[PDB]
Amino acid sequence: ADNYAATRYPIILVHGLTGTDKYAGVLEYWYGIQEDLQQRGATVYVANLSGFQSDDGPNGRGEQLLAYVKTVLAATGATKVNLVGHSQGGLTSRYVAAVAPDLVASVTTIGTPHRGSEFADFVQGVLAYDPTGLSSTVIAAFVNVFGILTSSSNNTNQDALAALKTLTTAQAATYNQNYPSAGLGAPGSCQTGAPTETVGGNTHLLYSWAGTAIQPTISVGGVTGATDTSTIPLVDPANALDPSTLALFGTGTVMVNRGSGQNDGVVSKCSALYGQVLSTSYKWNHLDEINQLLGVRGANAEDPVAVIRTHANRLKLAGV
Ligand SMILES: [Ca+2]
Repeated sequence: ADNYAATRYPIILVHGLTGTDKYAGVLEYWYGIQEDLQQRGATVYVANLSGFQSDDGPNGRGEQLLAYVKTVLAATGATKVNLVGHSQGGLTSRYVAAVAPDLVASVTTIGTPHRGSEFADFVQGVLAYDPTGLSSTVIAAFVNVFGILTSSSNNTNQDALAALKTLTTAQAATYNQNYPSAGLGAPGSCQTGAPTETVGGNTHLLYSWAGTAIQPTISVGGVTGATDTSTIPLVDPANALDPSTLALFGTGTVMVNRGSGQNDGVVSKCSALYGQVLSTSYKWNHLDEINQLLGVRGANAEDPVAVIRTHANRLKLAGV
């Protein structure tokens, strides 16, 4: 143990869609990461928000995170926090930085769909093929109950249809108009913005990274095939011992056939860009970014625990 990850301001890790701090009170979303950071001197809290909600709205994840931030500040005596969000958690973190800029020192997003997900567009589109609409009602009930059962606090505020809509590309574009950020490039640019923002006189350091394990590698008769560069081809034991590996290869194949380009299975490189883009070259699928499932990753994947730990040191050296 040492103080490699000791930051001036407490770190809050912010989960995305489906999440909670601990699924069924047992499986950490951020697998082994709070422990690692704490062993290296960090003060780190893990938010527990609705797994299925919008980020805006009175009952949304953003207001939930804002309330949680205030409790962390009261507990630590600190005056600001460093927000580190995965997937939708990066959108939630942007919300808090925008509405309570005095309480935030930095925003880091990991695999965050700032421009939405072509996979959400796909799923929304699928539901439109039920002319009765009953598929939407039934599957929403199913997913909402999954959220209640797996939430560590059995949080009943779950709205799967709102969560799905939130993550579509059209809706994300609206979100970015409603919650603009100096850290974002222009819509349609596949570019980032500035590395910092100053909002109401409060400076925030802005960072991101992306996983791009899923690479488009062949085009034949209009159909695009992908390669999972995180793995030794086919035989990698991560394909056997982590069911998300092949699942995210499959969803990532749907993504590339909707024009996403390289992606992590559910978020494209372009969608993930925000602030100072530290890397988009990690050979990671979306769950590898949070050391999931249960620490299993392909042989070519970088160590995500070490990446996050090094980023805590980066924050420390930057003065937050
Ligand atoms: Ca994995």
